[PDB]
Amino acid sequence: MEPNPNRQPVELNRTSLYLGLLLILVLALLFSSYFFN
Amino acid sequence: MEVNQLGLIATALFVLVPSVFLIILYVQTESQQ
Amino acid sequence: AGGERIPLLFTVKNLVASTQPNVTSITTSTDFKGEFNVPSYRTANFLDPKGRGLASGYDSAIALPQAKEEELARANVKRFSLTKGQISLNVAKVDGRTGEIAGTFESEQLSDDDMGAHEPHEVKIQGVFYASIEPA
Amino acid sequence: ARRTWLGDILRPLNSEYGKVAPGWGTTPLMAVFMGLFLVFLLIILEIYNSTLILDGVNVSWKALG
Amino acid sequence: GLPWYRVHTVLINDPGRLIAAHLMHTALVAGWAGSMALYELATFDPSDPVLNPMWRQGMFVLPFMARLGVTGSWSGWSITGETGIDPGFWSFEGVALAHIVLSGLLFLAACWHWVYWDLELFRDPRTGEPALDLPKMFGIHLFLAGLLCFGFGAFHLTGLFGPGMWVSDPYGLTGSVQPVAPEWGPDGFNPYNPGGVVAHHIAAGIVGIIAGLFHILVRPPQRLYKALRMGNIETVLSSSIAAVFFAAFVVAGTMWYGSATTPIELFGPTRYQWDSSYFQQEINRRVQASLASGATLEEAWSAIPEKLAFYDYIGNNPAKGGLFRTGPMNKGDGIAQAWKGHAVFRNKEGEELFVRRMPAFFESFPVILTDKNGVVKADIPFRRAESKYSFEQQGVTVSFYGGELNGQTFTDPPTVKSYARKAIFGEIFEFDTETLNSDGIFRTSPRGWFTFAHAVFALLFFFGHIWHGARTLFRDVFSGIDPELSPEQVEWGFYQKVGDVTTRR
Amino acid sequence: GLPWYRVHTVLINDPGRLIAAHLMHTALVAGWAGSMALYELATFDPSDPVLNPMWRQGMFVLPFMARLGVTGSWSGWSITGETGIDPGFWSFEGVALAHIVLSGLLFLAACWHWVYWDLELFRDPRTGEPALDLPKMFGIHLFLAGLLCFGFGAFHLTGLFGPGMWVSDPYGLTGSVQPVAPEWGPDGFNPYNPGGVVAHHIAAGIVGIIAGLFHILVRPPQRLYKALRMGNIETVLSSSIAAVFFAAFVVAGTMWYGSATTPIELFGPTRYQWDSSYFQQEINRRVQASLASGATLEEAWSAIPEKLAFYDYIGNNPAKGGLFRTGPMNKGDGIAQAWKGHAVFRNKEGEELFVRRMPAFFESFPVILTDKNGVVKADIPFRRAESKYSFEQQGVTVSFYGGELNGQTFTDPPTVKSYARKAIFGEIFEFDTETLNSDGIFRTSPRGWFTFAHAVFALLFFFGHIWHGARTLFRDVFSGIDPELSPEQVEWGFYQKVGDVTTRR
Amino acid sequence: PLGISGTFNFMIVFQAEHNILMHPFHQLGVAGVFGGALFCAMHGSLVTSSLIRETTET
Amino acid sequence: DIDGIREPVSGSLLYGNNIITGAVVPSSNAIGLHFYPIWEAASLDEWLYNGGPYQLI
Ligand code: CLA
Ligand code: CLA
Ligand code: CLA
Ligand code: CLA
Ligand code: CLA
Ligand code: CLA
Ligand code: CLA
Ligand code: CLA
Ligand SMILES: CC1=C(/C=C/C(C)=C/C=C/C(C)=C/C=C/C=C(C)/C=C/C=C(C)/C=C/C2=C(C)CCCC2(C)C)C(C)(C)CCC1
Ligand SMILES: CC1=C(/C=C/C(C)=C/C=C/C(C)=C/C=C/C=C(C)/C=C/C=C(C)/C=C/C2=C(C)CCCC2(C)C)C(C)(C)CCC1
Ligand SMILES: CCCCCCCCCCCCCCCCCC(=O)O
Repeated sequence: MEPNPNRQPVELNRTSLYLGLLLILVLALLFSSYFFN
Repeated sequence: MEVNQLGLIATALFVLVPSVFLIILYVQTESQQ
Repeated sequence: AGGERIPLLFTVKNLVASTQPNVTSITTSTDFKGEFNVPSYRTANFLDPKGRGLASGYDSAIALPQAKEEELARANVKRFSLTKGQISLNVAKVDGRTGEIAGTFESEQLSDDDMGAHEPHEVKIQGVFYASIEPA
Repeated sequence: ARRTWLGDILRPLNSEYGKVAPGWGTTPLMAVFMGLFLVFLLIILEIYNSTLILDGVNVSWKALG
Repeated sequence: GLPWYRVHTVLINDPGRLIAAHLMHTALVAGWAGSMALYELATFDPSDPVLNPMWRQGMFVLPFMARLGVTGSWSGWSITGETGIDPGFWSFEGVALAHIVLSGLLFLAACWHWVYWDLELFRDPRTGEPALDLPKMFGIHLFLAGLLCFGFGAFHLTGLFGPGMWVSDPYGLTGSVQPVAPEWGPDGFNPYNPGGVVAHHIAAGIVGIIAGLFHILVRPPQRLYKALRMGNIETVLSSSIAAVFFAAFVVAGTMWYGSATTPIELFGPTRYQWDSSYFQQEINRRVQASLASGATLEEAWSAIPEKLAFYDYIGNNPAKGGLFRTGPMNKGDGIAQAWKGHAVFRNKEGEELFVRRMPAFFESFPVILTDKNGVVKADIPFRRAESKYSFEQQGVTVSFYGGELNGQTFTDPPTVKSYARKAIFGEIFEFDTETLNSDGIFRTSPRGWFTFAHAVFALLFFFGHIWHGARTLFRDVFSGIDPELSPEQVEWGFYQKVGDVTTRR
Repeated sequence: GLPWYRVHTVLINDPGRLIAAHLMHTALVAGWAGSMALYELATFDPSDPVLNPMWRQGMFVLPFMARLGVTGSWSGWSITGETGIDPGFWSFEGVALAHIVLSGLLFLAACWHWVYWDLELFRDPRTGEPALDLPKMFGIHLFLAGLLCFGFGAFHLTGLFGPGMWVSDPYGLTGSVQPVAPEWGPDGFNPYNPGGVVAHHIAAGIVGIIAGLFHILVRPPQRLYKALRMGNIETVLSSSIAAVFFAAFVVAGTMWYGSATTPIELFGPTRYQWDSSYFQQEINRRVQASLASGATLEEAWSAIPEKLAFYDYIGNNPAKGGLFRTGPMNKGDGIAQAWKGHAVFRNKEGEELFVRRMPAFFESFPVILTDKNGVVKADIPFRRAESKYSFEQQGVTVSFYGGELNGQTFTDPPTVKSYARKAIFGEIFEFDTETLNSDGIFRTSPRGWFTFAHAVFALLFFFGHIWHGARTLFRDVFSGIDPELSPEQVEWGFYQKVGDVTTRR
Repeated sequence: PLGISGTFNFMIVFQAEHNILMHPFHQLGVAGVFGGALFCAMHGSLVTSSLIRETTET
Repeated sequence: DIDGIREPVSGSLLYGNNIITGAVVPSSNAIGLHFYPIWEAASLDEWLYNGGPYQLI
């Protein structure tokens, strides 16, 4: 049985890394006050 | 202050889990090219 | 239900049980009612899991050297209860030949209080009894 | 592809990919059932809303007796 | 490579790994169910279903097991308070265990389908390409849905072969699992009639069988096949999401308004029962009745079951919570211990006075005592200097009938005010705040939490519907519009009919 | 590629990025010291240098600032108890700020050297290869180390231009920062003579300056250059680790045993002061003197300072802790509030009895009272059935002198028994257990934690020395032995000298 | 017992009732496992030490 | 003391504020529109109580 032809590489460029890390850290900054309550 | 004690673990995982996810994806992108 | 285990010293120690007055014979309507002592479920040498006891053992919580003792006094100070129970014996079968009787019983007593550590429960016990009477 | 016993049994159930009835087919009949179902949801909604009030239908907890 | 937000599209043309993924999802959801129940069993206190029911304890899945007949524990308790029962294997624990075993079995099947993805069943016999005859699959699955739906109603809910479901009186005092017979009349559409739930599943089950049979034998019209791209699995995702968010809005509403399937002994009262004084009406009804037949005040109120009094108290109103006030309601006002009794206030002239009750909108509310006509006769003033109506000036006293303070009267103004500040919440209870280290602030119930999550998820799945619907109908331009789109096609007047090149002028 | 445990070897032939790596490590460390100090200020209670000194509060870096002359905060308190004091910039807060700023400048330096790694300075003019002249660098760095060592002793420690260092009396009552003269005599080598610390730095600094000069001017002989592989930077790593773990064992030693650099007012008592009853002896001397001058028992014991009694208590013995008993000592026995007084026990015959003290080995210890001869006279028995020495049988009383209980006598056996159980710990103190929610179990002091960490670290660094020492001397075969190694070199009898082919037959 | 602390309990009670430490079969067991650990490290170290160069340093 | 009424408002994290509630608090009403640099205060202690940093920032 052949290997699966539907597989694909996945990518995240550096700029998307910086964008996503900013998103997560600012979201944590906003909700943390509410988690500690 | 008398804050909810699980707030710390909530906040730590809230940061760590999705950040690690992004870092995993970025580094394996770089070792491709 | 829920998983709570209730130990008890099921006992008739020092039983004194009496019939109604003017009993010319024991019949299948004869009732005895009496009371017994219920000593502590553990006796004085029993050591608890941290080595504390009444007649032996540590007299304090040695694992917490500088804790305030006042919070622990009820656990540190073992106490020996003695309480009373009540029992009914209802004769429902008599072999007037042999002097054998048989019937049911109900008793009420208290359960283990763990040498004063917690409050006992009320227990009601039911069952059957047999006795043989001999001229003394 | 790999054949299996269960595969061969189920086979005809996944064998008519693409088959259509011609033209509009049962579309008019579907439209009727859609219409009936709209009216029926309307009633159900307006009963819950107390905009449709019906005899012996008391929309309150007191309909548990 | 693929962007991160598209990793799962590798399954679009791979029915076997699509099944593998769906199995893993189903494994995870069932696993959750089993984990959630175990955590709840380990934290649930079954010892008082009157003043510490499951819905005060932050219980979420326990009420859904109870709703359909699972009411006891292997440990010997039942949620109805009966003790020494033997549930058999279908205890809370056994239900939890089955979902975990099911989870493990789904996990293994997922592995098998992921490795052996290339099954001939998934190939179109004419072209050798993977293909799923989605119209016929719909008919098969719909036929199955209808069998299950019908059986659920015909056997489980009736008690014919099954336990029935939770039913209760209108005041949630005596609920239990009973078989329910169908209501075939128009009151079967009454959301508060449990017989309608039975009839629905029977009739709808039969319609589903018939519709299923139709959709297995009758092919889709070509017009419709073309319109809805019935060769594209994503059209099914688009319509499926739409049905899912429809269902989600419905279950949120019936949870919030109440219906036969959201009984208050499993989920708590609704806010509307506070708005309309639903339990307070009933309580007064009984005191009047006790009085008419000559009982004393102490007697009339002592006859009031605590369970009913506890519903007439705003701390159980699901609209008194907050988003980040977490945990069980007990964590806020405490673990209710006893009804203190019904507080009656009187001024120095013997007139009875009535505390104005807090409306759900208000975090805080002033203490205002009115007479039976609604005229203000006492309050607790803010500015003291021009106070007309103070408890001190008006001689207000509080007397208790029934409950733990029955037959007690208080006259010292600070004590009387203290009870008047609680009377705005409805009936007055004694709470244990030490055990949970309760902070004193009202939390919402499971009815509230469930409604919030499901209303929110619904709205979000509407966006999913719009996104995947768009993707289906505009598949051809996903990656961009035609680089040879000619300007005559988008400029006005060239074609009579917009976009149709055969209508040139 | 590279194994995970070798990633950092990319720096071996890259002096610029090595410097960058080292700058970054340096920034991390200064950053830590500033962070650590701020956390300790945010949590330090300065209000009681007697019964709540720093070493009771888990302060770790606070004493190293105190040790060298930083003693005050910008908020106007000092650790010597003096209020209303202007420390200038070099307060605890200013020192922390400085390390944070320094950390940030080193961070930027590291980015610069990382980016501009290819500097011509790091390349050998002869061959154009990256080269570091390590003999010359050593001389340079030794000379600088000597200058700093000398100046630190000549100016900071003497007070010529600088504050001096923590000095105290032999019982840790009156410590403070004072200039210290050098002790040039043989007592300079006495670890308890502070003047030796000064003299050490002056002379050692001078020696370093000369040695550094020799090492800048005189090339190493070919013999040693080959034997020690001085063209290979890993040789420096190997010898450096060795000097490091050597140094780490010494500071662990001097911290455990005590020295002029590890004062008890900053780090707590040593265990050996408990073992020899060092403080108990002195307290007794003072008492025996007062009674000589004709004061009463109350008067003689009331003259003992709280500070001195607090040292005669096993809760401050650093050898009484546990590895996972975490936090400050106040978290164990609580926050010391007052001396209760010296407890004197007597039997019914009026003879005075002495509680035998707990040795540090013992987690728990029986209560045994002996007379002045050490004959057992009273105890708390385990088995009571055949006790002869119970307090009830012997009429044991307790009377207090000094402290909060001065002049009180307790006669009921339960009370006498609780004070006898505390008398095994030494002097009895009133503690606050509520504030920190203390659990009653002894912790160790910063003296113990410092000693543990450095002795562990020293031992591991030994393995680092062996590792990099072997990699230096065996670099040629680090990847494996020579694939064409003849048996004649490794088998017996061929060569007259092992591993020398010239000695064949 | 099937536990970590229960194992130690079993070990301690054993020593008290049998002086297992003074029993030569246990002494042979300690030689067995000490020596087995020794020869384990010895063999590993000796083979590792004489690996033929087949790779580079990276 | 933002409002000059000797009623200090706590604004910083270490004095019991979180991210949402924290603030650098405006300078005292007793100062009005007067310039209040550091060197116009008897001490940093005074400057801090009266809202000095708001003006600087
Ligand atoms: C004798 C036959 C019989 C009987 C007695 C019933 C009885 C019942 N049916 Mg069933 N039914 C039957 C046959 C029968 N059915 C058949 C043959 C079918 C066809 C297969 C169905 C299909 C069916 C459906 C699809 C539904 C019912 C529902 C119900 C219940 C109505 C009460 C209720 O709470 O509605 C409450 C529900 C409504 C009032 C519908 C509201 C519709 C919303 C408002 C539409 C708009 C949503 C929109 C996307 C949101 C927009 C934004 C919004 C936030 C503002 C009741 C148990 C309803 C139900 O399950 O309720 C839980 C329901 O939704 N029935
Ligand atoms: C439908 C889902 C659902 C519902 C309604 C409940 C409801 C409840 N649970 Mg349950 N639970 C669930 C799922 C659910 N649970 C799941 C999936 C888990 C596993 C994690 C649990 C685990 C669990 C435990 C362990 C406990 C509960 C408990 C409770 C009770 C209190 C809940 C609470 O305080 O929430 C408060 C909730 C919040 C404050 C959540 C807010 C959501 C955040 C802010 C959203 C983040 C925003 C996001 C980043 C958006 C930005 C995106 C944008 C940038 C693009 C209540 C009955 C508790 C209880 O009382 O049990 C006895 C309890 O201890 N639950
Ligand atoms: C049954 C529901 C369902 C299913 C099967 C899919 C399936 C798909 N979506 Mg759709 N979608 C849905 C609901 C659904 N969606 C809903 C409700 C929304 C609105 C929120 C969307 C919005 C949406 C967008 C905007 C896009 C898709 C895309 C896709 C495709 C790629 C997804 C992917 O790789 O994600 C990868 C995602 C991750 C790796 C991580 C996401 C993590 C999120 C932020 C939080 C985690 C949630 C948590 C783990 C568990 C869920 C909790 C609760 C829902 C139960 C795939 C066919 C993509 C597409 O079209 O590509 C062609 C795309 O761009 N979806
Ligand atoms: C008049 C001049 C003068 C004076 C008064 C001093 C005074 C002092 N010197 Mg300095 N010294 C001087 C000149 C002077 N020095 C000069 C000119 C040099 C040459 C540059 C040095 C080099 C020097 C060194 C290298 C050391 C001192 C140390 C000391 C202190 C000794 C007291 C002590 O605590 O030792 C305690 C130290 C020891 C007793 C030596 C430890 C030896 C151990 C046993 C080595 C073996 C450890 C081994 C690796 C592992 C252990 C195995 C196992 C137990 C774990 C004291 C402050 C010592 C010090 O600073 O200690 C704090 C020290 O280590 N001196
Ligand atoms: C720039 C100057 C400077 C100054 C004045 C200070 C000052 C201080 N630091 Mg900071 N520090 C600095 C740079 C500086 N630091 C840098 C660059 C770093 C990062 C590496 C740190 C990291 C740091 C930490 C991690 C800590 C301090 C601490 C302290 C305080 C106590 C210092 C102490 O006990 O040293 C004691 C130092 C020694 C005992 C070193 C002795 C040298 C040994 C013996 C090596 C000898 C080998 C030598 C080559 C051979 C010489 C031969 C001889 C013949 C000449 C003090 C306020 C402590 C504190 O309280 O912080 C809050 C603390 O814990 N500092
Ligand atoms: C911190 C002080 C220090 C250090 C690190 C060095 C380092 C060095 N010296 Mg310099 N030197 C110094 C001070 C120092 N020197 C001083 C004060 C003088 C007097 C002016 C000199 C005079 C001098 C000369 C004259 C020469 C050097 C040389 C050298 C180099 C080679 C050393 C060698 O072959 O060691 C060999 C030693 C070893 C390989 C390892 C020894 C390990 C010991 C023995 C272990 C002991 C363990 C034991 C258990 C612990 C003790 C127990 C306790 C009871 C005592 C090296 C760079 C040589 C060189 O190349 O010059 C350029 C050289 O020719 N030095
Ligand atoms: C030289 C190192 C050192 C030392 C001696 C101290 C000492 C102290 N600290 Mg400081 N601390 C340090 C470094 C150090 N700290 C660092 C680097 C940080 C930053 C994280 C801190 C942060 C810090 C805080 C935040 C606090 C302290 C506090 C304290 C005090 C109590 C510590 C305690 O309860 O320990 C508990 C220690 C342990 C439980 C030891 C854990 C070791 C385990 C066994 C891990 C190792 C296992 C390993 C994975 C095995 C794998 C092997 C593998 C190869 C097979 C004490 C005076 C406390 C205090 O009182 O503050 C005022 C406090 O609150 N410290
Ligand atoms: C001054 C100290 C020092 C320095 C500069 C080095 C430098 C180096 N070591 Mg040596 N080493 C040291 C101390 C040191 N070591 C000590 C003390 C030990 C004994 C434990 C060793 C044992 C050792 C071995 C066994 C090996 C090296 C190797 C190496 C090289 C590669 C390191 C690497 O890629 O790690 C990469 C490491 C990681 C990605 C993560 C490691 C995580 C560790 C286990 C825990 C993290 C600790 C944490 C950050 C806090 C540190 C606290 C600190 C105070 C101790 C590099 C030249 C390797 C080599 O020879 O390459 C050819 C190798 O095989 N080292
Ligand atoms: C294999 C096997 C087995 C086993 C199994 C198991 C053991 C299972 C488990 C399972 C489980 C145990 C599972 C669980 C799961 C869980 C989950 C899946 C969860 C989820 C979650 C989430 C998703 C969440 C989310 C969130 C958050 C976090 C926040 C808030 C909001 C929300 C809700 C969104 C058996 C033996 C049976 C059999 C054989 C085989
Ligand atoms: C840039 C800049 C700046 C800034 C800076 C900063 C802000 C920094 C900071 C920094 C810091 C803030 C740092 C920190 C660090 C820390 C550390 C480095 C830590 C460490 C840790 C560790 C390593 C640990 C370990 C361990 C554990 C965890 C457990 C137990 C055991 C042990 C101890 C081992 C400034 C403005 C100034 C200037 C300009 C520029
Ligand atoms: C600010 C009020 C007090 C006066 C400050 C005195 C002047 C600054 C002293 C700073 C002490 C650091 C000197 C030791 C640093 C050694 C030199 C170095 O290695 O970089």
